[PDB]
Amino acid sequence: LVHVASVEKGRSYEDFQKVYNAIALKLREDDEYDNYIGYGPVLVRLAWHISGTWDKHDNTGGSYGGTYRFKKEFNDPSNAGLQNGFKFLEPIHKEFPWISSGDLFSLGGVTAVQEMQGPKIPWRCGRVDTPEDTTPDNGRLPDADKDAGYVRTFFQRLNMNDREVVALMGAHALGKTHLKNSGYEGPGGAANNVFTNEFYLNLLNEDWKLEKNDANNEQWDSKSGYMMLPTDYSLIQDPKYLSIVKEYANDQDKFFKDFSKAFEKLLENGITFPKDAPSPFIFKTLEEQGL
Ligand code: HEM
Ligand SMILES: Cc1ccnc(N)c1
Repeated sequence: LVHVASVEKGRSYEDFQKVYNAIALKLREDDEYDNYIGYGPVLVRLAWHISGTWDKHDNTGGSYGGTYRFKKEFNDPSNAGLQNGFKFLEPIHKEFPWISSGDLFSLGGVTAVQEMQGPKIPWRCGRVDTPEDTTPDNGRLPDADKDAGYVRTFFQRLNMNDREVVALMGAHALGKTHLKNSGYEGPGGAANNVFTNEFYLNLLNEDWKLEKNDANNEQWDSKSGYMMLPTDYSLIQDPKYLSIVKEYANDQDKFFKDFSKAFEKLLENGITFPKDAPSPFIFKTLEEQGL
């Protein structure tokens, strides 16, 4: 199974910048969502979950086909809550019907990171919608109740190595866990709609207490009112992961650089880009455009 990127016919950088801008303007407008967090975090999570179904062994799943639009995937228990992100993107898709679903969902994540003052994330177009029978079965996204060995093995299916895993997990500074979605509750830190290295600082510097929450699941809770999943906490239990956590806690610029690379890789897994495809796009923020 090969998925070759195919640019939406007649479209170029400036067209995709317009889609970026529409997402970014709506992010600005819809500032009350989830008790004033806004939609940035859920859009990042959506971009990751539509990509994280990939299996490197047979090229099933991945962002290419836009299959989250089909009920089997939309209704995956692992995706509970992401319907909010999908609904946010609906008016964007109506305004720009020419964009593919996978391009829209992945671009939502890029837009969110940049508009939350994160690093620039280069982004490539050309994902092509595939039919309902190409939708991956549920169960390919990761469990949260597990240890470092589970995390390492899981992410190897996505061709991610230790540095990429630790960098990607820094997105857990964003947003919050919701008991009704996942059986976990609380934020990872204070600045949960601005992209920073706070996840790593909090892992290292907070006083964490293992507790069983109201859904009967174990999570690590700090005196400051933050939480970590068991899979998050595993990053300071495993010696190799811990070394990288320290690096990113000490150097936000390095975290930004590594996150940008890993997130682009995640969003592009499974896609073959022809050697004459456009170079990756770097979208201007609204601020950079005076909008
Ligand atoms: C071992 C891997 C991971 C596990 C087990 C995991 C698990 C979870 C869980 C249980 C939630 C809470 C969902 C809810 O209750 O609404 C969550 C939220 C989130 N996840 Fe992860 N995650 C993983 C990796 C990632 C990665 C790689 C990214 C992106 C780079 C990511 C981005 C996010 C974001 C931004 C949220 C907040 C969403 C919101 O506020 O609505 N996660 N994750
Ligand atoms: C919001 C969030 C998600 C996952 N892990 C955390 N520590 C925080």
